Amino acid sequence: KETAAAKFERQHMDSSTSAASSSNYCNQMMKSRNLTKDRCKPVNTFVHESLADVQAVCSQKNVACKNGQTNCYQSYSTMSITDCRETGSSKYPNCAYKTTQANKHIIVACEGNPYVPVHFDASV
Ligand SMILES: Nc1ncnc2c1ncn2[C@@H]1O[C@H](COP(=O)(O)OP(=O)(O)OP(=O)(O)OP(=O)(O)OP(=O)(O)OP(=O)(O)OP(=O)(O)O)[C@@H](O)[C@H]1O
Repeated sequence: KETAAAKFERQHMDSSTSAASSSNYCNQMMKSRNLTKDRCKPVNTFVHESLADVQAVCSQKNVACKNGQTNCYQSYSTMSITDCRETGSSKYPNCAYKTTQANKHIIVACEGNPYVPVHFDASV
C-alpha cells in the first residue's frame, strides 16, 4: 500500500529547477500524478527541490497547521514551487488548471518515524 509519505512525494515532489513541460504544466502534472482520477484535486503545489531539502523542513520552523494540529513546519529558505488551481470551467472528469509559478516558503505537516512530510499545508 502507498504510505502517507509516498503519497506526499507523488502529489508534491517535482525535483528540478522549476516547472518544465511540453504543454500546460498543471494539466499535464495533475493528470500524470493521478490527481484527476477520482476527482479534480482543486488546488495542488509541486515543489522543485531535492527530496532531502523538502524532508529537512520537518526540523525547520514549527507553526500551527490550518486544521489546528501543531505538526506543521515552514521552510527557512524560499523554495521554487508551482501552484495548480482548478479553473472555473473545470468539471470532472475534464479537469483543467491554471499554472502559477512562485518562489515561496512552504509549510508541510510531518508525521511518522522517520518524521517526514505527509501533507502540504500552505505556501507563504
Ligand atoms: N498533520 C496534518 N495536518 C493537517 N491536515 C492533515 C495532516 N495529516 C493529514 N492531513 C490531512 O490533509 C487532508 C486534507 O484535509 P483538509 O485540508 O483539512 O480538508 P479539505 O476540505 O481542505 O480537503 P480538500 O479536498 O479541499 O483539499 P486536499 O486536496 O488537500 O485534500 P487531500 O488531497 O485529500 O489531502 P492530502 O492527501 O493530505 O493532500 P495535500 O497534501 O493537502 O495536498 C485530510 O486528510 C487531513 O487529514
